[PDB]
This record gives sequence, structure tokens and C-alpha cells, in this order.
Amino acid sequence: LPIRFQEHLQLQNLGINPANIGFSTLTMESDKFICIREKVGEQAQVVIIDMNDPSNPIRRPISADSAIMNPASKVIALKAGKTLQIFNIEMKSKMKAHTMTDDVTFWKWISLNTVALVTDNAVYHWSMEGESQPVKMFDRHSSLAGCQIINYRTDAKQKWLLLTGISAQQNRVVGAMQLYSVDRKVSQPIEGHAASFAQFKMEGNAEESTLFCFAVRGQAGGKLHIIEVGTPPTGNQPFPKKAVDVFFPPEAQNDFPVAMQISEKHDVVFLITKYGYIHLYDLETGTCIYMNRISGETIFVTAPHEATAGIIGVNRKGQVLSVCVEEENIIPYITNVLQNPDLALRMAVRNNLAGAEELF
Amino acid sequence: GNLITFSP
Amino acid sequence: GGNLITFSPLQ
Ligand SMILES: [Cl-]
Ligand code: NA
Repeated sequence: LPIRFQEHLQLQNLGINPANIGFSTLTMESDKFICIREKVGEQAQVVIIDMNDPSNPIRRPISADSAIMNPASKVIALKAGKTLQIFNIEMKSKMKAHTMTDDVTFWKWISLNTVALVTDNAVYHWSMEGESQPVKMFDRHSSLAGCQIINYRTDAKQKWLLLTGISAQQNRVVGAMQLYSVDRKVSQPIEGHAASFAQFKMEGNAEESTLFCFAVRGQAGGKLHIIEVGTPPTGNQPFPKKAVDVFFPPEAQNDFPVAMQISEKHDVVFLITKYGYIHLYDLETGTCIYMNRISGETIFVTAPHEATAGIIGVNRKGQVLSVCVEEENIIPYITNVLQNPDLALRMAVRNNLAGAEELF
Repeated sequence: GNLITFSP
Repeated sequence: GGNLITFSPLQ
């Protein structure tokens, strides 16, 4: 295989109720922690799974509608409607608090020091630095009105902001995205399911390009877009925009993309679909490297898998699974299975791997 | 929007 | 306080 697949944990083995293994109650903001909200009566608890020590979870009583651990530190952000609080778990201490004017419908850590807040009407960034309070970044576009918000993310420089929501229409799930430029102060609505930014240095360019990659299924097929956002740096060639098909077999009529992470090390896009297919795409050309069903159950939450520059996720059955490029196998797979020596050589030179030299 | 152009 | 989580005592 060009990928290594690893089951890390079955959350049901830790006595986690499978009813709470879903998007609204389980979060994984980084590969370091999983938080699960469980409620039986009016007695809500949070289960905090240290992924370096999974047999010893912390169970604490809560009254929060949502719990997201900081990506880098055992610092938990808890909310109840408009009330936001941040606790250092090891110091058992409230470190920050803020009340919003509007209900926060979705929130996510976008860095080790900043939480993104989404209301019905606006997106804010809340820095953990000193007396910093939430700063409004943009107004929500009317095209996302009535969506369930499922993701918010940014480019490395926080100059390009992307809000993603979904709704049911005609028994299919339609994705609505809002791309916002900080510098231009302009939004663009996009029909999109899953997306990520990436930094990519093109051959001969002195500077990295900032790429926007999004995958969508429309009424008549799937598409993946890789687009340079913003003006290319002085002296940089522009990234030629890529647009490629996203294959769904005839049997997967209700399938659509639900997760994307991009390998900074390998310049590959990981795309996961609702029915549990993984797709690998080359970031440079958009070429589909690999497709396979890795899960019978929806992988509903993902994060970068830091140690392997891969993707780690949780499915609705409680399987914690990871996919990365298998560095020993990827070049031979592209050569021998895809019959694409061009892609093999290009990817081998990018990551200094062996076996891309055409032997005759 | 004015931000990006792509195949609908 | 009106805290959204409680912790076990320090002893
Ligand atoms: Cl702290
Ligand atoms: Na989704």
C-alpha cells in the first residue's frame, strides 16, 4: 500500500457510551487529546483521553454544551450558549472567561493561542494573550444561512479564512463555504464539502505559494480544486490552478467528502468521505494517488497526525484511526500500480525517497 | 466573489 | 464560581 493504516484505540474499550461518539459530543482538536461529553440525567461529564496514556482517562462533571482542548496544552475551552471559559486542567484553574452577545454555534482552535468563534452572523478570533477579547474577523455570507457549521480554518498567516456548513436538499448534503480575504475585506461563497490551506514551494520559486484546496460533490459528480489564493510573491510563478474529478462508485450514491488534511512533509491531500473512503491526491498536480474504504463508519473528526505528517480521525463506532504516506512503498506504488513514472520521480525528488530512477 | 475563479 | 467544569480537591 502507499499508505500506512493504524487503529490507535477503540473508545468503547475505555467504557465510552457509543451514543456519545459523534460530531456534537466528541472533539479532537489535535492528535494529543480526545474529549467526549456524556450526559445521562442532568449530570453531564467530560471524558478527557490523553492519547499518550489512553487507559487512564479523566472524567470530570461539566455543564458545557461543548468542550475543545487546546492543540498544544492540557487547557480546555468550555461553553454554554454565550458563556466561554478556559481551564488549565493540571492547575484545576479557570484561566480565561468571556460572554458573547450571540450564541456561539461552532468553535475550533486555529492555533496553539487562538480560538475561532462562529455565531449566526459573524466569525471572531479569540487570542489567549493577556486581556485579549474576541475580535470580529468577518460578517457571515447569506449563502451559509440555515447551514450546520462543520469547520472553520485559516492559512498559516491567518490572511485567508474559510467557514464551512452543510444542509440537506433533495436527500443530498450540500456544502456551503465562505472564503474571506483579511487584506481585501471581501468574501466569496463556494459550494464545497471539505477544504484545507497548504504552503507549497514550486520548483524555481524563491517563496512558498499559499494554496486553497477544496473538494465537493455536486448533483452530477465530485471535483477537487487546488488554487493559489492572493497575489503571488514578487518574482514567483503563479501556481497553475488544478481541478480534478473526485470518484464515487455507482453504489455510493449518497457519499460526499467529510474531512481533509494536507501533509506539509509529503505535499499530499488526504480526503475522507462519509461512507469511509480515503483518497490521496498530489498537492502539486492534483493526481489521485490512492482510493480505498478504510472504515465502514463515518470518520466525522480529523486532525494532523504530527509524528507521521498524516491524518488521524475518529469514526462513529469509536475507532481512532490514522493514515500517512508509507515512505517505503509510495514511489514503487506510483511507478508499478499507477504506471506514472513522471509523478514518482517528482514526488521522490520532493521527499528525497529512493526508487524513482527508470531502470530501462 | 472576486477572490478566486474555478470550474463550477 | 459558576464554572463549566469542577475538579477533585487538592487535599
Ligand atoms: Cl494556562
Ligand atoms: Na461533513
